[PDB]
Amino acid sequence: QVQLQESGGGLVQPGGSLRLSCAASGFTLGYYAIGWFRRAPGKEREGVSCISSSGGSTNYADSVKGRFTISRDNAKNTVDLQMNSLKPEDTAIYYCAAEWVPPGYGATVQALCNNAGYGMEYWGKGTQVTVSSAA
Amino acid sequence: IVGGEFTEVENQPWFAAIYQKNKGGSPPSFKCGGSLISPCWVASAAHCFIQLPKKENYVVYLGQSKESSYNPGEMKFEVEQLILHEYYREDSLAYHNDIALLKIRTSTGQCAQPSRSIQTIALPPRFTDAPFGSDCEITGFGKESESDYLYPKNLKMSVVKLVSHEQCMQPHYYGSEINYKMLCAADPEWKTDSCKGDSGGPLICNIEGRPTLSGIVSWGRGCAEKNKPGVYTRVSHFLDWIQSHIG
Ligand SMILES: NC(=[NH2+])c1ccc(N)cc1
Repeated sequence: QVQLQESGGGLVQPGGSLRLSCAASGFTLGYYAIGWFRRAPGKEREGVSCISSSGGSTNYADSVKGRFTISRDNAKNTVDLQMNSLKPEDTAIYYCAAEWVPPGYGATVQALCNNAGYGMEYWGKGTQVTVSSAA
Repeated sequence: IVGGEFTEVENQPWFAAIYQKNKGGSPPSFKCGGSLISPCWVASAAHCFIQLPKKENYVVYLGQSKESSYNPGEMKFEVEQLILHEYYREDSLAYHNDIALLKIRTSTGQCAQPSRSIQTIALPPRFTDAPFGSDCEITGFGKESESDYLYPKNLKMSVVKLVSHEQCMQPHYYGSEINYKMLCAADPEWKTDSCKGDSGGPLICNIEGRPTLSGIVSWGRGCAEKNKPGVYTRVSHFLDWIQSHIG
């Protein structure tokens, strides 16, 4: 009965901003590192941005540095992704995924993010972000 | 693991953390240590799995280190085969045939790929063991004291010395509850030793100047208790068994 659910998808003007949210039910999201991953039309799934369970460590794809901001609220059981200065290239399905990082590793969530998300335990159904002049 | 150092990215790269799954989205619980003897095979202790011998209950982690970045794609493994020795039995204090094999794969069906942080460990030649008095090293996340309840956060390693059966089978040691399919090891100063939660983990000896899995942490009365060594499953007497379940 474990569920991850993304929300915030939609259609925004290039240069505009958009906020995504990942909510959990059936478990405590706060024990888990969370990644936001996206699949664009034609390309393969890529790590957008990641955050550790306590929130101390983050990772950003070079594509989104300074534009995207990941955060979380372990009281409210959520993780957020703030997307500013959106570009057409950001158009994709955005997924939220959750993975428990065992003790005995580095503090970093860098490898958690650069590897297209293979092995991440839990996944949301995904939500659509489209950036176009059609907005 | 009482009285040692903390390990690093190229120390004990064969070490495997074996976790038991909890129901729901509860994080799993650390259950035992283990050794990567083949890219697809981890050796551990049977007594670790006897309560829940179904493979679905476990997940294996590799490449643990404070300087290693966790990658679930390469470092997390499901267990596609769980093999316990068929004549595993529990005695008053000792385990018999305390050995198990776990066949592991990643989420994409791959085996362990070698790296700075993940290596296999060599099995011994048949019926060959280092001489008694050799320095072997032990490794784990187990208690750092017999009395301590807290488990440590990061991987420890220490050095013990092999103890002869004749010395080990003395009454004020373990008497007749030691057989030759076991290996005893201790600190001559009785200050360092493996402990609760090191079970299934490696005993690494040199054989021909080659690091070798000579033992599997199996049991002991207390931890680092004077006159009381750690008892290990003697891998050299189980090779036929191991290579009958693999190949
Ligand atoms: N080395 C020991 N005294 C020992 C090893 C394993 C174990 N389960 C308990 C004690």
